[PDB]
Amino acid sequence: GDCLPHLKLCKENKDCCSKKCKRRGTNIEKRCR
Repeated sequence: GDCLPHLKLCKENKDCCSKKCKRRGTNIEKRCR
């Protein structure tokens, strides 16, 4: 029950209801899509 708004930084996909968070950056900071 994590239906976050903006593509916030995460570690695992589960982080968001949309469970589509990606880290196509340097840091693990995965954004929430």
